[PDB]
Amino acid sequence: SYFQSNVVIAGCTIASAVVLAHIVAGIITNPATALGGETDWAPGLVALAVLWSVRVVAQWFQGRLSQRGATAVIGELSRQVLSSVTTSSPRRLAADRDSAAAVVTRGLDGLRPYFTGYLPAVVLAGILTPAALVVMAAYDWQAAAIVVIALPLIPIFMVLIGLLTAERSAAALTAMTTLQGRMLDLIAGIPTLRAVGRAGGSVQRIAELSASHRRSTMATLRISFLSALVLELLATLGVALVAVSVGLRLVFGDMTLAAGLTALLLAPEVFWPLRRVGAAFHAAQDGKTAAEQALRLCAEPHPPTGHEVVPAGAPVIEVPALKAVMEPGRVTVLTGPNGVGKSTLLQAILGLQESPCGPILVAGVEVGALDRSAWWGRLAWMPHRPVLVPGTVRENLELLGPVPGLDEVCRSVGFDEVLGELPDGSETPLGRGGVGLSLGQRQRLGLVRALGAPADVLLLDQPTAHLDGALEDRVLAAIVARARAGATVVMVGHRAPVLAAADHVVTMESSLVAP
Amino acid sequence: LRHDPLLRLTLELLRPRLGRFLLAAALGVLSLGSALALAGISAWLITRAWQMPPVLDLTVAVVAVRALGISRGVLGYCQRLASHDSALRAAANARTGLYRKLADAPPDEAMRLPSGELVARLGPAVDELADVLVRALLPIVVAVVLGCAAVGVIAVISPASAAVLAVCLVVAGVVAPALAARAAHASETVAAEHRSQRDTAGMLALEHAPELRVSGRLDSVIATFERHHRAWGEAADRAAAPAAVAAAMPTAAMGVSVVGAVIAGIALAPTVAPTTAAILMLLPLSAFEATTALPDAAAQLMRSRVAARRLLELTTPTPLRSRPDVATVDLAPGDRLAVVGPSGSGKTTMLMAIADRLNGAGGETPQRAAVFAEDAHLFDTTVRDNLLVVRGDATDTELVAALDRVGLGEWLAGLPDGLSTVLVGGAAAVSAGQRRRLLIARALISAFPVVLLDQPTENLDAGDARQMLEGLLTPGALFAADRTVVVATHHLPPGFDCPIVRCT
Ligand SMILES: Nc1ncnc2c1ncn2[C@@H]1O[C@H](COP(=O)(O)OP(=O)(O)OP(=O)(O)O)[C@@H](O)[C@H]1O
Ligand SMILES: Nc1ncnc2c1ncn2[C@@H]1O[C@H](COP(=O)(O)OP(=O)(O)OP(=O)(O)O)[C@@H](O)[C@H]1O
Ligand SMILES: [Mg+2]
Ligand SMILES: [Mg+2]
Repeated sequence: SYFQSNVVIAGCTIASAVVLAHIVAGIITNPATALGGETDWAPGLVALAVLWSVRVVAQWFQGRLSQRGATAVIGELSRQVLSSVTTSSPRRLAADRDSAAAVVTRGLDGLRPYFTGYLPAVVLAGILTPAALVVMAAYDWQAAAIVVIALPLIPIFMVLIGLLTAERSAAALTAMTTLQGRMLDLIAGIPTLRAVGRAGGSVQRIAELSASHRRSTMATLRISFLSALVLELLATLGVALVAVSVGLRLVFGDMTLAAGLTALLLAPEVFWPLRRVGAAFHAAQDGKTAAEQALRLCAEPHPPTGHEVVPAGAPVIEVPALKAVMEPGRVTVLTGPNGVGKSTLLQAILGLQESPCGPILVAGVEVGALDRSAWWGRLAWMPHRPVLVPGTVRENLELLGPVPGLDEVCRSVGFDEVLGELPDGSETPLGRGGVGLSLGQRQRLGLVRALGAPADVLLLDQPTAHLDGALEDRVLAAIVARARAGATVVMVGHRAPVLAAADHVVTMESSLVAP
Repeated sequence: LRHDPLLRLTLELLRPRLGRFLLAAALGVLSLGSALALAGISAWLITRAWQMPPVLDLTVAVVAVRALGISRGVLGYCQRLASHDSALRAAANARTGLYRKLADAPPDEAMRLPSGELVARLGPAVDELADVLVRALLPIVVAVVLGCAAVGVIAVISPASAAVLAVCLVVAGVVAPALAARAAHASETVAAEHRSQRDTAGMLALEHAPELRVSGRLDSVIATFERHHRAWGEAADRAAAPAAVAAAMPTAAMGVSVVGAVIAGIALAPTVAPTTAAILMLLPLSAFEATTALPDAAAQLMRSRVAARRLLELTTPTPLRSRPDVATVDLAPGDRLAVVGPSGSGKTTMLMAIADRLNGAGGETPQRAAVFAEDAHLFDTTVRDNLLVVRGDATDTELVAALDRVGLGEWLAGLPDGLSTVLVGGAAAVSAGQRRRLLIARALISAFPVVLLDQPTENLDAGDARQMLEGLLTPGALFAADRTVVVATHHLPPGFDCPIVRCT
């Protein structure tokens, strides 16, 4: 652990200092004598080298342990932040993402100096310094009592510096999150800016953000280096004070020579660990504030959900607020103006957020009490824009799990005529968001992912978008066939072919929660 | 080397200045000055103030040591400030140059990499490049200069021994960086390739959380995040260890050389010439301090060579297939077009070809045509700033008029800050139809003589889609008189007007 390795290091340092002081004392008192047996110059060097090697080995072991522990802790914290943020309501997720992303990617990595050079430094300062003081007092108590007078100053200086840098740490963290988020957003919108011709105007704002970040970092650095210089001067003056004292007491012959060398060699050992702690504190501050932000993000209560499970088969979904009942085996079309909680109604039926209009009941039992894990296993949901990550077409078809019957679903939806026209088949690379495929082909890929799956309830948010008349008819025929196969289908189309394709139409109106 | 593409890449993006590099090297050389001068003025009770009482000598020695310490501390503070300022300037320049390179390339090339890869390459890689500037350039130039000067100086006292000393110093300062680099490179490649997979799955979980949650694939993404974090940690430890031992070996070499030098300096060295002691305390100390600094420089060399390789592979990706050629369409200043066809025919391709023909490549600053693609971006900024991405000199009255005439007057009236609402999430803060209307308002606010719209009435209302499309294709409803409007649509009414350029 920290204790054993730090004890070994402190003991080795103290013993090396004492041994060196004694040998220089022996050589001074015996300038040209003692050669040819018990030289006190040959056999002491081997002990000094052995102590140095032991100290190096202990430092290596401590570093390995610290690195492993830091990796484990950072991984656990990142997992906590990801599991907390991503499993919340979509509005809260969109609110606090691009801030959880920063602390997860570039923020929590700053905790490595905290575990690999700050905590060991603190432990070594707590161990070696009293031990060095005790050994110096045993050899020459006057020197130790004289040095203990400069000791309390350095902790007070550390307290002042920490009080004055705590806020700058958080300011730098916020600047970093803002810069990363804005850069990602600007890169995401390069095609739009190039289409409108204003592509070269975003480089300027990127430059302003980068300059701001550089200025903040330079300010902090300046403060840190000034603090390090002040600590170095403090320790050097504290050492020189006792150096003067012992030198004066040695010139007039009041003290023994070996005790003087021992005190002079053990004086810097009192103050070195404090300088190391002061240097490590500034390095660890960024990780400290990133971790504090990470726990702030993670510490948020999520609404609880019950363990109720819907019975086997296609259930019945009722929304009494709109007098809507979606029976199994029939297609129900949700229509209304642009903004009356239709996609929100779908997401409330899923259970991702609260219902815009009254309570939602699935087979009697309320949605809020349903076991979400098991409930989502009986659903197939197709949002407005299906997820299409960079990669191949085959990788995107398997993004949301496997498709049992990919060929038949592709034939029914019409995606087989898309794979055929691609020169590489289902292996063509795709860009971000589906670049490399057209909007109708992206919609058909999403429809293949959604329609072909083991599910009893189908939720589709305008499924026939970007499709011409023939493809619209084919897709609606496939949806109607799936409904005829004993499933609950809830379309959110508001066009004539979609409306005249369902056995029930709900005309959900405004003044529900938001317009 | 000069023809290395990585070298040219880091020379452009990380553009340095010779003045700061020379200043840092001079500051290091001057920091060696106190090391030279600790014993260069008060060797014994001879050199300084001839002969003096012991207490006077003690006081002089203490004050000289403290003054030298103060000077070294101030010099180190200045050198650290200069080096870190240079690193920050280089990092900012590299980030700006990377974004400019991305924005100058065709837009489909910027969409090849995921968000996690973009984060991993625009953060730590740029930091590593700035680190290579500072840490690669300073100790190395210092070691080379110090070693060459020391060998040249010692070639006079004993050239036969000068050859041996040069051989030993070169052997040490070559084998230690060689071991450091050979340990660092292979492990750091794996570490980088694991780091730019940990955050890919971990930003995928953040942007698309609800879909993965409903599909039951979020636990897998988080598991991949954890696994790649573990792999990166092991790779970093494997990088660290042998570099540590290879850097520790110079320290033992330094100790042995110092002890041997002192022992040789207690053998008739004060005789003949006392400055031989100063030379003997100057040469090994500086040379071996530089040798001890070298292994970290070699490790930084390898790390940022990997980083620069990643950056270059980000800047220039392999192109995808080319969109099919389309028939040229003649346009008139005031015409209305209704390009139609099936869902794979190439209406968007024809719109872009028409825009390219009208713009006539570069050299035509007044851009004649602009394509408003259906998947256009909604930024995470205010509504006014979202609308001003097209025309930056539009007053709020014009913005409000456009919003009211595209059907978003009631939406804007209900916004907490009106035109200053932040729209957190971009397209996630609005609804499909509202986003479509916002894009139509963007098109309306524009000042382009030719406006090419791509499926502008998608996700719109039943009672507003047909009227909006007819107004778009009416020569006086939304775009008036001298504006050409080309609309690629899927819902053209059966009974209507204006020419059709249907595809196949
Ligand atoms: N963070 C948010 N995410 C989604 N909708 C939001 C958010 N904040 C406010 N809203 C508002 O929620 C309301 C409901 O939008 P919703 O997407 O549920 O409607 P819709 O019926 O699907 O309409 P559309 O025809 O546009 O798809 C809109 O007024 C929208 O602007
Ligand atoms: N980089 C690319 N981005 C998009 N489509 C591409 C690209 N390269 C080739 N294509 C192909 O070009 C063809 C025409 O696509 P385009 O987007 O022009 O069609 P569209 O008529 O607009 O169809 P839709 O109505 O589905 O949008 C398609 O086969 C498409 O996959
Ligand atoms: Mg919607
Ligand atoms: Mg298109």
